[PDB]
Amino acid sequence: LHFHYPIKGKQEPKNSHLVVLIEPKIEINKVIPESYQKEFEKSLFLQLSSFLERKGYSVSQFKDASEIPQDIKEKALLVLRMDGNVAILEDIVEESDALSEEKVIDMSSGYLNLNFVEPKSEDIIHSFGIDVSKIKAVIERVEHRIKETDHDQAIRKIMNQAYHKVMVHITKELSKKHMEHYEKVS
Amino acid sequence: VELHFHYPIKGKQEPKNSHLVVLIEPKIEINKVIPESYQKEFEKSLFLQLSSFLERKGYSVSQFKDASEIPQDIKEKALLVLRMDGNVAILEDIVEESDALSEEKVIDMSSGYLNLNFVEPKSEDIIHSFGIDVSKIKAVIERVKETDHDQAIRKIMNQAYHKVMVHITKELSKKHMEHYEKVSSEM
Repeated sequence: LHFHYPIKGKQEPKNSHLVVLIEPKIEINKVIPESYQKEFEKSLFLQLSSFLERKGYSVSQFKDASEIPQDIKEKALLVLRMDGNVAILEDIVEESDALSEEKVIDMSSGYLNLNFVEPKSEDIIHSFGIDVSKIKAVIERVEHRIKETDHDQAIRKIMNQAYHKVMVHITKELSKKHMEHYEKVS
Repeated sequence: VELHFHYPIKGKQEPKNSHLVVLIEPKIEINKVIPESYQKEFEKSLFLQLSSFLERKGYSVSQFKDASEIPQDIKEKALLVLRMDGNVAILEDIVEESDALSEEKVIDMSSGYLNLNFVEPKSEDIIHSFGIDVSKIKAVIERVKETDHDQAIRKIMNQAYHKVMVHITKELSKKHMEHYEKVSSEM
């Protein structure tokens, strides 16, 4: 399990804009172990915090849009809420052709949405989606049939790629150019 | 809008072609936003309709709820075991900013994916997998104020049910099954 994406920005200086970061709510389907869901949500929660601190923002963590005191509301630039799901489907066959061997795979479906919310009216001003589907892991190949991994290990291969891609897409959307534009439109 | 898990199987009944297919009850997971009864009724409709489609196409159809309930007598005689797994999830409260032509709108939107497995009955070997992507189905809930969530869920699910039945019915054509029959013959 590698729910870590390294952050390579420089330490930017305090820009005095404060962002509210809500714990992401990512549903999973039954074949994914519960501990992975919490690992995944806990990693995105802290890693986006670091990343936002690293870019000059200060961060109020909450775990629900309920908590949020009218205090923090009156001050914060925006709230960042992530919701969605990841599911894993098992035992899909891809048949052989001239170049490729026949394979049994696991494969994801699912989607993650990140809302940009104004703290007072609670209006969503913008939504950014990451598609996390069609990430594949090979469990058997036919060369003699050969087992490559067990199921749990496919689940893991797939969650890591998914985590990664999410963190890559999100960190890229939250650039300075985008954020400063956000501020002005508001 | 009311639930509508029914696709009209239009077509002449076909001379009984003598092949038997085993149909297993579809396993379709759902996310928290969708009532369990919708899942059940979505799984039940696909099951009966696929039996009706098959029969109307000349096959004998044997129904079971799990592959383990298939008796040897059946395994020995069946052409094919069809076996559907997947999920459908609905995401709520996605905004689509306005532009020159369209008002700003808030929507609900699906994700998920269905997989139909084609299985050789004796060995239990999967021979072929056919997928239907059911993601990116949208319902508008608010314009800058159309509906609420449960009504949008109903619409999205109907559109997903329609898409599954159309893709599978076209996948399980006479040309494809005869081809599949020939392919096992050699195998």
